Amino acid sequence: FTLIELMIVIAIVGILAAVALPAYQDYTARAQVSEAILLAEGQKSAVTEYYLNHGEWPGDNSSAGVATSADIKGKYVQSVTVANGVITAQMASSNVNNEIKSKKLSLWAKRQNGSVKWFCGQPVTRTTATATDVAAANGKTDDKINTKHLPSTCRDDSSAS
Amino acid sequence: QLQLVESGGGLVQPGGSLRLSCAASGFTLDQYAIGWFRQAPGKEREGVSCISSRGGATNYAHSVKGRFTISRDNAKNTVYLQMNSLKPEDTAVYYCAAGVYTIVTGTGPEDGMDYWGKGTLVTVS
Ligand SMILES: *[C@@H]1O[C@H](C)[C@@H](NC(=O)[C@H](O)CO)[C@H](O)[C@H]1NC(C)=O
Ligand SMILES: *OP(=O)(O)OC[C@H](O)CO
Repeated sequence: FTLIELMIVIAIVGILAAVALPAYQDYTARAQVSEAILLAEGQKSAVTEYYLNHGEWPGDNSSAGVATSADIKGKYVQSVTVANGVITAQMASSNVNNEIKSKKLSLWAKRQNGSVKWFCGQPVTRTTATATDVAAANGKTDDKINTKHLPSTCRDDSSAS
Repeated sequence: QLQLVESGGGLVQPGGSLRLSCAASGFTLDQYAIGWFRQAPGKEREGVSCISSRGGATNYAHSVKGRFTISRDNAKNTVYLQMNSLKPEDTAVYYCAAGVYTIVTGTGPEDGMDYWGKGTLVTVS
């Protein structure tokens, strides 16, 4: 070999040392959102029992049978709220991933003739306690978890039935 | 039949306070949810606040959150709405309705109410 080969080797070493990386932040965000999904999954029993025994969905945590929203918190979750049978969990505002800072995800259920189906995805809202339909959460806010930061199973539209 | 009468309207300077009251005569309001609605001049009617039958569930609108407070009394069939830090944009006609519990930030808030009131006029200078 000669000096040109050594210079090319050094250049290739620099190229390898200055390479780019894929987006691992999305995977970390999914891992963190899994905790919120698990936390929100625990309030299903009380809501279902209230609906079965009273004929209408609970309107708040007070008569759902659960604690306050600010008390249901984890390492990455700051609040979980129940409104008209819809469970919404919010992320923390600091010491978390940048992409999922202060964003919300929702869980809701629809009654069938022989079963009760549960859905998970972007935030939704139910107007009346006796309604069977849901719509988008709000048109004047940006607190929505992006599709890329959710599992493939937890991606449902408000029109799903 | 059931009739709703509102009271407490008037004129209040900006930065002041006002209290409303929606009450019924001859009937008991214990199995119904009381909600407040506001209609601006030349604008469609919207929702402000709503309270549950047993006074444990409350929800307010985005613009009025933090400044309005809703309370319910069961010994006397009356519902109170406290207004604080008034603004010129809050001048409108206020209504009170009874029916099923509703979220004031959803599509068609009026679909769950079966009783209505005449309404009162509130003006902010
Ligand atoms: C529990 O949640 C219920 C949806 C709510 N019901 C009503 O607001 C009306 O009775 C519906 O017709 C209850 O008032 C709540 N109970 C409380 C807050 O103690
Ligand atoms: O009302 P909730 O229990 O959902 O908690 C609200 C919290 O203070 C910030 O939204």
